[PDB]
Amino acid sequence: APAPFADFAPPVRPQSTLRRAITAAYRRPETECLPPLVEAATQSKEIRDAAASTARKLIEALRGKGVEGLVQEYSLSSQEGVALMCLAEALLRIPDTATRDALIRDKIADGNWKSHLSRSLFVNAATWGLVVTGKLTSTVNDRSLAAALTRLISRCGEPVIRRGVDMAMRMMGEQFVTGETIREALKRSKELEEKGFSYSYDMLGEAATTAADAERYYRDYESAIHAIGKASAGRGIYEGPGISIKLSALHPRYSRAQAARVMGELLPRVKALALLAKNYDIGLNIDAEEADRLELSLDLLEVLCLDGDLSGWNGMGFVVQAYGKRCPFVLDFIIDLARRSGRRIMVRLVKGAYWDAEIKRAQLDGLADFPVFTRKIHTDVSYIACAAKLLAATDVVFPQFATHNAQTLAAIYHMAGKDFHVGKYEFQCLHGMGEPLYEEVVGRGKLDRPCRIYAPVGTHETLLAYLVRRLLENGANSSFVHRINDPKVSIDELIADPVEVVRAMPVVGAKHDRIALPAELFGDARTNSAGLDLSNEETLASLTEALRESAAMKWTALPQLATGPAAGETRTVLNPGDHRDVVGSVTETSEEDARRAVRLAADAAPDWAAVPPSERAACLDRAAELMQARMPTLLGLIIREAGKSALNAIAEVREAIDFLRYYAEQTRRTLGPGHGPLGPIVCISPWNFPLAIFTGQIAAALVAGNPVLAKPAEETPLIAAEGVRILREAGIPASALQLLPGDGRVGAALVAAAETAGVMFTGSTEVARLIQAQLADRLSPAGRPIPLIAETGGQNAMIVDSSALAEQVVGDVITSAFDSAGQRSSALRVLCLQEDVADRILTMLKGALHELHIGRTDRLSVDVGPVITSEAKDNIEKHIERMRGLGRKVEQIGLASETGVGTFVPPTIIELEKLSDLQREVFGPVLHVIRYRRDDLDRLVDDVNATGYGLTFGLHTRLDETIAHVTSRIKAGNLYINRNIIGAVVGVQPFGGRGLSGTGPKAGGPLYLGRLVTTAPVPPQHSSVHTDPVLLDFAKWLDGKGARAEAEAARNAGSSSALGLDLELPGPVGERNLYTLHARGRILLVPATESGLYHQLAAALATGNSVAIDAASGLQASLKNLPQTVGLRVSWSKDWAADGPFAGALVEGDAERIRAVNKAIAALPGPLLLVQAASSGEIARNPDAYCLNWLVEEVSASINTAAAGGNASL
Amino acid sequence: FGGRGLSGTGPKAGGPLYLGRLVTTAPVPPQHSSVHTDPVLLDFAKWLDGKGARAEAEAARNAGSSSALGLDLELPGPVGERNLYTLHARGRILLVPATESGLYHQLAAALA
Amino acid sequence: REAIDFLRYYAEQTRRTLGPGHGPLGPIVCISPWNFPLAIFTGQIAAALVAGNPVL
Ligand SMILES: Cc1cc2c(cc1C)N(C[C@H](O)[C@H](O)[C@H](O)COP(=O)(O)OP(=O)(O)OC[C@H]1O[C@@H](n3cnc4c(N)ncnc43)[C@H](O)[C@@H]1O)c1[nH]c(=O)[nH]c(=O)c1N2
Ligand SMILES: NC(=O)c1ccc[n+]([C@@H]2O[C@H](COP(=O)([O-])OP(=O)(O)OC[C@H]3O[C@@H](n4cnc5c(N)ncnc54)[C@H](O)[C@@H]3O)[C@@H](O)[C@H]2O)c1
Ligand SMILES: N[C@@H](CCC=O)C(=O)O
Ligand SMILES: [Mg+2]
Ligand SMILES: [Mg+2]
Repeated sequence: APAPFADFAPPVRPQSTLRRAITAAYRRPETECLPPLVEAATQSKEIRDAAASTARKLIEALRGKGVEGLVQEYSLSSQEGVALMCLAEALLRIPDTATRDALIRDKIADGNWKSHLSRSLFVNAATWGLVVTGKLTSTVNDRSLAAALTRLISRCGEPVIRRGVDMAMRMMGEQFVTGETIREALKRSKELEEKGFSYSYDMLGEAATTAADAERYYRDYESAIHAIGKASAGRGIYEGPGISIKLSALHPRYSRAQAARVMGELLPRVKALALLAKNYDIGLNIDAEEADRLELSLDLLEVLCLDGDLSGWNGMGFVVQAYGKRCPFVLDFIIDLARRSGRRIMVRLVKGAYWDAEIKRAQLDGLADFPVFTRKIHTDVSYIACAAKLLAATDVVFPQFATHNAQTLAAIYHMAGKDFHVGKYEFQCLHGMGEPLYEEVVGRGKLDRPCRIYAPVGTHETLLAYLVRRLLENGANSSFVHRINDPKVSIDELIADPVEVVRAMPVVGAKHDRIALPAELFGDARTNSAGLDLSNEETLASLTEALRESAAMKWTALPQLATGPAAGETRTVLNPGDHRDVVGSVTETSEEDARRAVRLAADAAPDWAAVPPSERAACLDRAAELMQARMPTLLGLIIREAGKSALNAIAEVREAIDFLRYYAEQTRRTLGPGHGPLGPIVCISPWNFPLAIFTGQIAAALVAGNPVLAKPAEETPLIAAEGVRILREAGIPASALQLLPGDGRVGAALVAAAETAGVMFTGSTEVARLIQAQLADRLSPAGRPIPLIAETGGQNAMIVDSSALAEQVVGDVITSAFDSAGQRSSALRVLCLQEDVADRILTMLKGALHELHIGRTDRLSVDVGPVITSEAKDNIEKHIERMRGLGRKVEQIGLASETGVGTFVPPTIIELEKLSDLQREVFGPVLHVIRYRRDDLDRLVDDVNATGYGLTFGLHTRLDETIAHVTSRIKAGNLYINRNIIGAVVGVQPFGGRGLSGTGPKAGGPLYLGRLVTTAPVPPQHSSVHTDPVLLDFAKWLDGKGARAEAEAARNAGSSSALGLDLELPGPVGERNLYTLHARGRILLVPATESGLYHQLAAALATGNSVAIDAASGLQASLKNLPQTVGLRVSWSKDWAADGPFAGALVEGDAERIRAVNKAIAALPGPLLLVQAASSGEIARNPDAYCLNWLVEEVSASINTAAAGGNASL
Repeated sequence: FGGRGLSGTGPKAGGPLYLGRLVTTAPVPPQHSSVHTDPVLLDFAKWLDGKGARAEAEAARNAGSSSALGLDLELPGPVGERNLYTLHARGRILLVPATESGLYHQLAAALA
Repeated sequence: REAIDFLRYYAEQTRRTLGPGHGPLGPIVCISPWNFPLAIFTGQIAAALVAGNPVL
């Protein structure tokens, strides 16, 4: 029985001094990195002057020697130019020239191009937009482009189409690639090889998603090596061509977390390719990728350079990125490795290609700092400093200075001095981009320094995949190539020496003023939680020890009453991944003590309510500091008690910290003496986020001034007990926070207790409905319903159309469906694939499914852990077997024998014929897949809505018309565009749904605390300038009927309503996070008096809703002669259960009438209804008798604006 | 410039729809498109689909896409002013059909 | 100024839109008011003309 965490994340090899110096610099503050780089990059005044002169000469030559020309000839707008290139791209998909030329001449030119061209013409328009305009738009306005294409064809006809086709053919066949195939690329390289250039070929292709795709990339590299080696014909590694490879192409799980697989499976493949490169004596360069792959790649480089089978060949090459803070230390390591191995490693120094993505990832992950610089000039200094280090080691490495920056080039040219021979070092550039500059460098007439051209090879399709990222290295406002074209930029500015510019700044190395450190994402509002970097070996080593220490601790959970711990029945808590691993002991609460706890809470309520809100919020902030400091220990407990992976446990602790700090800040923004607490609040939480959801509900209740009875899920009491311990340590009094471990009976006993003033429930819809029924019997002492927040299940869909990028879709689907073994309320349950792309995506998804490692979660290499109990496993497996029995195709990963000691369900994909094949939420790792024809998209959205759930929803498309359509028609609380549908972040994606998925208000949102006080405050930013027009028509009708006071109240409701609020919430770069307030739907109105009905109708209409009015009220004659606009929103209901689902209810009556109606409402099928009740006298006295906060629906939408390949804003 | 009701038929003088009224087949004006699809049009198209009125359902979806309803543009002008141009529904359209298919096409155009 | 602007605006709109399949209606009668006796006069006529129609 393996000891906990004994094999958590052992490194590939013991970390040498040189390796640890690399790791130490991973996230070093920018002000610490720059001073030594400035020192190393300094050159003499004579050299600086000579370099400036050379750089000026080069820039002058560049400025004194396509799409623009076409746009000019035909007077095309930008959209017309983009649309034309999209059309040319589509036309070039037609393989035969004569067939294409006839379609153009007889059909496309002669009008309806739509008629003749399952995929939008405009799927790649973001790329063509970059070509035409130099600007990147994340999504495509396909209606604008369709209009522009019709306009340009109808205006200019076949000639413009001809020119567009020829232009696109040249760009895609000759400019963006050296050739479509390696043979074609080789044939086209002869011309510049005769002029003194060399080549390194890049077979466009990165990121294998499946074993089969990695195998295809391997055979593509192997075949390219043969062709390059044959062509090289003994020219050797310096004069002759080489190949560049990306390691992520060669294995579908190239990551530190899968290091053992990488060394066991990827390394041999690289070795095989290297052996072939050695036999032909060509270069083989390992390209550099994301920052979290840098150190892993060094382990492969070390093994290859020490492998005797590769001896005698100096062609092994390796890229280092100067924008990275580790660059100089990586170079020290490589130079030393070259010395030890005797291999003259070819070192390609680049600035770096992933900058935008690195900024976003570090922000998302809450890490201490960025692994790259944030000011471009810093990268330039780093590049020059690293060049100095390389030029001092030309006996042991071969430096390759890959840059198009003439100032960088000139600085290095003079740095290297007058002694040169081929093989000492070289420059490099990209095909189709750098030849203008390097034709001023290569040859005896110029600077007589060689340049190797990096030559992309691939078909149009492969080309377009990552062409945006390629372009951005030269369109950004910071890019040299962009500046050298800007006539507003002088040569003097271009030849400015970055070393001296940085030296003379006030703070050397200061972070970019406009990029927030991850901790500062929310500015002055609150401190972002901090995560942990599972690619950092120091972090892994420290975490290994803390995790082991956490498993030695004697975790317990006890009934913690106001008077002290209570006795109860005690049992062990077992690790779901291995029942032999006892995590702790829980003592469960008797029903008697649960009732006693509520009485103690009631008697302590005044003392807690009297703690000022700012001091209550200070307790939450202190608790957040404590959880942040304790995160490693908390991780270990969550991993073992709840079966979570480390990555997911980190995110969970972060979320708990974020809840605490968010509700503390919301309190500081809102709560005052008139926002009185409800009283004792029962907080019932689910097992699956046993710290974060548990903490969030309790923290909210507490900071609003209510004492809390915390009832954690029976599966996960230990982390709950630790969260309560932390909150108490932070200053929450024991009387204000009591912990009552146990099962649903303890929850039910708490709900039923007379002094319970409010219930916060997160869990299954079915249990919420039992709680709703129990509360329907109850009124507060004031005669009003006991507030219930019930956040429940989902049946979450993602719709994918033919414009989406399969690899992105698969990654987001795998994460959304199978992260946490699907045990997230937000998890993807139904993937909907447009018919034309379904087979290809499904094949890739199945391939990716089989790369997942399922097992006990105390190993970093585990992707998917167990399900929480044998009962959950049995429930999920019954569903799978029923589906399989109906003949549905079922794909499942095979589980290792070691899973037998726990309760595991393999990730499973089930192909359904119709969405109706699914009945209720299956809370496990089970993805259902349906296919749809594009014309049936609207009906599909209907089908998604028809389940009655409304939690998370995803859409993958590049097309704005589809975004607008689907997002306007879907009815769900959390929407996600071009990203996964999980991991909603507090205050950024306020989380919670509608229908069967929740009552709201959303946790982690601004309306939440207001539900936990008797008088809701006005939340921050909560207002709308928009007035519902039906409300206005109703107010006019009231005035016409002589209901003057009611008409005034209706106008007031129209103004007070926040319907139409539309906000962007601060968050990470590369995402737009929106928060909007919409109508809830159809509100059930149960009036008693005419004036009550008018107030109810005003409240509902002002918040955009329709209504169903109780026909038993007898008030039909009070609504005679309604304007048709209002009548369309009004129905009368005799049988409420037939006319739903409703989305809320408004009730007027005395206490016993309210209780009776509340019981009738609870009995309605379907969603829990948020009911508000008032007496006729309260309606007369209190304009807010019905609070408009609870008559709107919150919607959060998160759009990945980097999905097109990069981040335009940055 | 131009109005509705008793003030005019449109299209507006000095605006992008004007020239299209003076030719037998109107061109697509500059910037004249919308990403929004009328939801009632979409419901109509689904109803037509249910009936097997396949050609009409297709014409309805195409009208839904080609409609510029919802266009919302800022026009270039002087500083210190924001000049906006938007396309809205006209109101209630009188439909004078002869045939069922004609009616479905007319409804599609009007709803879109 | 408005007359100049109509002329230049309808010219540009023509350059952005009109091709061989946008045939003219034929003779267009342009009836104008007294109160903008050059601007509205010119605008209606210019548009009709540039769309390919002779004007009365
Ligand atoms: C032959 C060859 C081969 C490769 C590469 C280039 C060449 C020529 N690249 C791409 C390379 O990393 C880089 O993006 C481009 O070459 C552009 O850099 P230049 O020095 O020519 O331009 P320039 O002098 O304009 O520098 C642009 C670069 O500055 C950096 N930058 C921009 N804004 C910044 C900011 N705010 N803060 C900090 N830094 C900022 C970025 O690195 C950006 O690419 C690469 N890249 C890679 O990562 N891995 C690889 O394997 C390769 N392979
Ligand atoms: N919408 C959300 O934010 C959200 C978040 C997490 C989980 N969930 C949902 O929670 C479910 C999984 O969590 P779970 O399995 O712990 O849920 P559950 O419904 O099984 O149990 C939830 C909690 O309610 C308690 N409980 C059970 N029966 C009760 C009763 N009769 N009276 C009072 N309390 C009772 C349990 O002890 C537990 O504390 C899923 O359906 C998931 O979708 C929703
Ligand atoms: N808010 C969580 C869902 C709660 C889990 O069940 C998420 O978005 O992953
Ligand atoms: Mg349960
Ligand atoms: Mg019910």
